[PDB]
Amino acid sequence: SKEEVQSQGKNAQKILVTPWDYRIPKIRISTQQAETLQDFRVVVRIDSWESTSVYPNGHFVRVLGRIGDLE
RNA sequence: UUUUUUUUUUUUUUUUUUUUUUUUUUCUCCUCUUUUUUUUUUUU
Repeated sequence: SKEEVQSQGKNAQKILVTPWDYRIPKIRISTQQAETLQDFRVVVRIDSWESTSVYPNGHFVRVLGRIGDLE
């Protein structure tokens, strides 16, 4: 959310993402558009689970629809 | 009744070349609660 992105900096490489089913952990990915996609569902993938992190790594894949409209 | 003389616009042209997007950082990060997980069946 915004008030916790304006504090990430404004060129915040690393970011944390919240999945949609409770069965999945959170994923560590690096992007540079977080401050203009805060009203959209997105898609990510997974490349490697690393042990010096508590989370698994990923990378953005493609955009999805908008949170609020049926589509 | 007032003669004679005091030069002028720098000279030159017939020289070789075998490279190549960019370029250089920012850390670890507590996801709250009825559950085992339901399940045949038929009309698309």
